[PDB]
Amino acid sequence: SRRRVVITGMGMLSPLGLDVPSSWEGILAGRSGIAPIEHMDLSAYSTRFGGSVKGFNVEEYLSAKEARKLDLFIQYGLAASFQAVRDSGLEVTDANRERIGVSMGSGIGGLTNIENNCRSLFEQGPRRISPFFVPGSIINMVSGFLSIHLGLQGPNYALTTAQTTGTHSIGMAARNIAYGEADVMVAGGSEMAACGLGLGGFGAARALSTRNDEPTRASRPWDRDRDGFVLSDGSGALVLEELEHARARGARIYAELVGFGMSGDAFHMTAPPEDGAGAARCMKNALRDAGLDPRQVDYINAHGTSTPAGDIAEIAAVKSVFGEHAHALSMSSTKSMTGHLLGAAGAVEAIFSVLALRDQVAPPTINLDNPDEGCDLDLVAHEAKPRKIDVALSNSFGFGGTNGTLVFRRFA
Amino acid sequence: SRRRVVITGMGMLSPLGLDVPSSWEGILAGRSGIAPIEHMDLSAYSTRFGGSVKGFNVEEYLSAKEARKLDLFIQYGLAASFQAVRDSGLEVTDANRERIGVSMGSGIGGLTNIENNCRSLFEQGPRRISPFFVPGSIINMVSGFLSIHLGLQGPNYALTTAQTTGTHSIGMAARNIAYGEADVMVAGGSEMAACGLGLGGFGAARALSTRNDEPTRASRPWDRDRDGFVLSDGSGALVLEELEHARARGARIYAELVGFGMSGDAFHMTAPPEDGAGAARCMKNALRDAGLDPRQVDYINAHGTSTPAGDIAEIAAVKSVFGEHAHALSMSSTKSMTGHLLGAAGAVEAIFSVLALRDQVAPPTINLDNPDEGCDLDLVAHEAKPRKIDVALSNSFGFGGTNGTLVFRRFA
Ligand SMILES: CC(=O)Nc1cccc(NC(N)=O)c1
Repeated sequence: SRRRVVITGMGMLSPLGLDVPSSWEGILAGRSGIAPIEHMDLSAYSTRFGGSVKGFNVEEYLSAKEARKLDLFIQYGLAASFQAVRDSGLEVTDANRERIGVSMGSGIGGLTNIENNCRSLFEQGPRRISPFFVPGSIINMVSGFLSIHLGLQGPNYALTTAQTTGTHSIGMAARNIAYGEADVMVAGGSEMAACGLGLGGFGAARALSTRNDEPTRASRPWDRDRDGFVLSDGSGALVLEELEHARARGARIYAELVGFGMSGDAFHMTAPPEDGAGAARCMKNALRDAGLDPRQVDYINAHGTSTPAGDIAEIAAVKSVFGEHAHALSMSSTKSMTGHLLGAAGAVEAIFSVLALRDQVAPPTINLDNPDEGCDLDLVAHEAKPRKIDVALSNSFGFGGTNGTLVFRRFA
Repeated sequence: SRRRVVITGMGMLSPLGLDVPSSWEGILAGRSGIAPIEHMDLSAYSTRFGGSVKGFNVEEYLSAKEARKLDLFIQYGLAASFQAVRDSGLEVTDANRERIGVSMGSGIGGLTNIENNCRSLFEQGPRRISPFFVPGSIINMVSGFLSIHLGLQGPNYALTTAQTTGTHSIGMAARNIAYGEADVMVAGGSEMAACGLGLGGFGAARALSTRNDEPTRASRPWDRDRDGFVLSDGSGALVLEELEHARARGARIYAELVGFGMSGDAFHMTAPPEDGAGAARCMKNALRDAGLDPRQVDYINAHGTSTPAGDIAEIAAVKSVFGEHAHALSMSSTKSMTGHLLGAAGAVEAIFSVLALRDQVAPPTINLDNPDEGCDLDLVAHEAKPRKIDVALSNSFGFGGTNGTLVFRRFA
């Protein structure tokens, strides 16, 4: 029967730092990780900025010989995974290696690599395609390479559910442990879609902020002057662990994962429904899964992408799920500071949600100068808000009408 | 305790046919779907052949306008999914739509779309990238588009575990139903990687058969003259259904899904370990999950890719799991006929495992003219073998050492 699941380790690369504590300090100080992109010429592009990981050194983790074969999304995935496993204190042994798996996902995976090899194919010929093209680019190889490096023989898989990937990865990993398929899972996501096809593709859909002259003010969830999301890069990994297993080894427990919801919108390939009906179904699934009264929810880490339709749909969904309690909880979008890490969004945001529980503080929504029509909740505008938080919720929504909710609470 | 899961609907595109009965007819006849690839310049490539879907008419499923927005891999997934649902006779209503979900996956995703958009990007710049590039290319859009078309509001996600995708998708969909998270799931996978990037990428790793002179003899699992896998395209979808729900509406039940196994090799990025230790753990996990003794297994649909290391690893693994029963079971590779559909391999091979149960026949391993050293099992060489089949296994072993096993049993 269903076992309980706690968080014993976390790891991160974000536009705000090369680990969790450095990223969290930026979150709490309301710092932007958004800047003009330096790693390519974007003068032909309508969007020329985003949340880059600054000063990442893959040789802190892996030999340059192996790193050369791997897309940045995999490098980012392994970095955050190695941080999480070390943060857990867990020792992999012959006695437990079959009971430790990994579920690290990505929305797009190795787009930079596929682009670079596409360039080789068209400019030279197929003889110049890397022998490492396939294993160095496909989405399941964060899970693959992590298992090879650490000797993890448990369930080994990857989700790809677009901007919901991190939330789904973590939730389904928790189910694996809940149901006895594993005692430990490394789960989250990673993304590096800042290449020509990535910025060009989101640019073609007119989905991205074009505020090139003030990139730090571009991401403004629920602000009336918002004009699309800011594309960001990085990784979040969490060590999920069966409660008694964690207790038995004296693990430090950050928080308990008590609820997981999924639901499809079945509305539109890319647009959310204005009323937030799919997000509402998903949160209600997650709160019932947690055995909670919705009034127990203190803090929501919103999806909060800074799109016109997305932001308002989320207000509608929260008001519909929480009624008058929608005015008592605190909801913020850390995307105001990090931008939108796509498949890694749910992973870093799950970590920020856990850290809101540890430090009893709601992260700010920076740049919320003029809340839009109907955006009249506590959105923690401008400055972090210290407050009681026993129960934190993290929402993700994606293309395909795919929805995910994680519910975390303090563990005593 | 756990709900029982049955198969009520199947759909397929393969190199053997545009549906299940045409495909299955080819399988039992020992027909190859392998031929030189047409309408594509492979002059500079070391491999010029594979398993194409011949004569696919997407307008049987979608408007020309909707189909223009979607990669072939998505078109193929949608075709299989629509066939499977139609095959199941299921009626979606307001009363059940929240209990019907989708998990359709892909190993490699939208290479053909990425290729054509790269052409435009390098030649003319980013302003010629399609607006539908991103949603028309990402792996979760088969689940997304299917959920929107049929109004499915259940769990909506997509796996990507390389050549293990289809097996994992079906297995995890079955878990969703068993543990009460859904009553119906559409699950499987699709693949169209017969582009320059697919043929080039696998060709650069020298993973492909280069037997251009006799394409139909190229895929020869366990034969001493095999020289790598044959790249194939298509889709498999199954309607998975909770038994009481199936019985209540008078569903036709093909077979019961009784066991699902996952494992990681934690060995190498593309090669299995010689003794197939990971595949052996996976199969043991699957049988434990089914509450079955290895002696009860009658038929195994092998991974059987026709790679030197892969084929021998699977023989070691079966001999280890099945001891004195290893020769009594029949094991065949339908990849001898279909080639390797990568992420859709596990989906179409699940369907072939179910039909071996329905028709009491082991499909052949064609081209097994000279079994290699140690390949002395009943590999059903050349011709289909009528026999008793109560319990059928389907194995997938993928890049990153990710393993999947499905156990199907006769239902009456
Ligand atoms: C035709 C022949 O005799 N030899 C040969 C040798 C190397 C490369 C190729 N061409 C290729 N597309 O791989 C052909």
